[PDB]
Amino acid sequence: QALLRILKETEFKKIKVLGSGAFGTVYKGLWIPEGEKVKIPVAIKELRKANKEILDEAYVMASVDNPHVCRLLGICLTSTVQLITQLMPFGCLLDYVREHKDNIGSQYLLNWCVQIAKGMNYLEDRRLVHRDLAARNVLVKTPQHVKITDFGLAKLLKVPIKWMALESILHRIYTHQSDVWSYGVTVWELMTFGSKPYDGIPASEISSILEKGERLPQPPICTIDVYMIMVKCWMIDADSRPKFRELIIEFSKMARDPQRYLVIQGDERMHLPSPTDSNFYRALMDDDVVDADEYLI
Ligand SMILES: O=C(NCCO)C1=Cc2c(ncnc2Nc2ccc(Oc3cccc4sccc34)c(Cl)c2)NCC1
Repeated sequence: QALLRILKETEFKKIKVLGSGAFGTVYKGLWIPEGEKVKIPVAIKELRKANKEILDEAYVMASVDNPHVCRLLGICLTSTVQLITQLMPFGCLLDYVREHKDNIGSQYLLNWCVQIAKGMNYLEDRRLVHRDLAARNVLVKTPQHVKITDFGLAKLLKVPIKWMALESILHRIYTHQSDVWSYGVTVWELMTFGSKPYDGIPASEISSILEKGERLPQPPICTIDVYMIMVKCWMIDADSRPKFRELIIEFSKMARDPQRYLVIQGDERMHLPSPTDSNFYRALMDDDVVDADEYLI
């Protein structure tokens, strides 16, 4: 009945590798809670500080209950920290926009911006600073529903400089308003269909570029209205950046008339692959299995 489930190593199995990261390696697997006689598709992140402290922070992660934020289902502490969460079968949003560029309309892009802002506003209510918001850390539950993950790992434990607010880079200051800067960069990644920010420019030169007033360029599909939101997220004065509550309102307004705000050739006729069409979905999910959501009822 624990909010943060403590799992035995026998209660889960890593089936295949999904990918690596600075923080750890993520696997596709199965959660088989002892005696409960059910198999639940999970991702398991094995990370590269006393136990009670790891548990304390993880509890806040298991506490999050919002449709736009991944929830930590369980933890296993051995020689390693392993985190267990519901498997998101469509992958991360960065890979998703790169792969489906020719079939992503304005409605989808703006709705994802709303969803991410709603999840971040929830984290702010939870007093949980993300520290690593980026398109790679937003997962696709369905094409019409994305969720934020990988929040607070940075605390629990190579810095992602090109997503960081200038005050984080210069003074290790991390707040919800530095998360707003990272939100700006994440939105830029979506609107460019997954371009790499400041491509070519060495990480060591980023703080000077920002101090000189240089910023990521206007994406070609963006009207000035949308680009101005991004630019406000990157103001030097953190208190002057939009708040997540204001971003929800603004992108929600835009999402009601999406073609006024994003200019996409053939916007009218775009359609995304279903579960049974998706290569990525099929790759992961290929028997007698129960969705975490259905189990968690
Ligand atoms: O390919 C992938 N990533 C590898 C590198 O590319 C994908 C991974 C992928 C996934 N579904 C589900 N979680 C995933 N990752 C992931 C990400 C983070 C995790 O831990 C946390 C850390 C901090 C806060 C919180 S809150 C819930 C979990 C969690 C855990 Cl446990 C898995 N589906 C496929 C996409």
